[PDB]
Amino acid sequence: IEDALKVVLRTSLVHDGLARGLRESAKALTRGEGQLAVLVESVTEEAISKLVQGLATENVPLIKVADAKQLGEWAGLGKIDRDGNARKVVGASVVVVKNWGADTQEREILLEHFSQQ
RNA sequence: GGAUUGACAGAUUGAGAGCUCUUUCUUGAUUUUGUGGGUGGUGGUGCAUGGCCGUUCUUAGUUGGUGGAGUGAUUUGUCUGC
Ligand SMILES: [Mg+2]
Ligand SMILES: [Mg+2]
Ligand SMILES: [Mg+2]
Ligand SMILES: [Mg+2]
Ligand SMILES: [Mg+2]
Ligand SMILES: [Mg+2]
Repeated sequence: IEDALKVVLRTSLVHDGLARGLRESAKALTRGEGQLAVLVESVTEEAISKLVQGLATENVPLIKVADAKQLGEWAGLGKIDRDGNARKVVGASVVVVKNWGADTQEREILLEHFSQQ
């Protein structure tokens, strides 16, 4: 569901858990750091997503949310001073959650479900 | 899918300065380039100013209130003496 994703992104934004990008994401996945990964399939030439898959194959669970620009928007990359979006364009190709921070029950049931697949 | 940051080694440099280049690696929204604006300045103006000090002046000199004289600026009080 949509709720657990925003909850986990908030809990990793406040405690610096988001590997906002792909190089930091790749380094976190290579290390014992990246506990979750959200990436978009609407990526040109698709090789970055394939490389990410590989990173998660070796810290396993991944999420397949679309709308890269929207993904960055609700990923907290924006300063979002006003109520509405105050920046033209901002987005993230890959988001990696390292620090689980605060825990909510619905989100943990969701991550167990996505682990079960 | 990199605003950016930093650097081993060499050219360069006086430098063991990643100042600049060769290559590449690191770093994550603090930044970078433009506008407004702001700071910093033993920059200018002591002939824009404050404060302070110096000097006129180490002398004994100043001042206003009622009163008198002048239309008045001013004067007497602040003086002939000792
Ligand atoms: Mg100065
Ligand atoms: Mg100077
Ligand atoms: Mg003067
Ligand atoms: Mg005097
Ligand atoms: Mg009089
Ligand atoms: Mg007199």
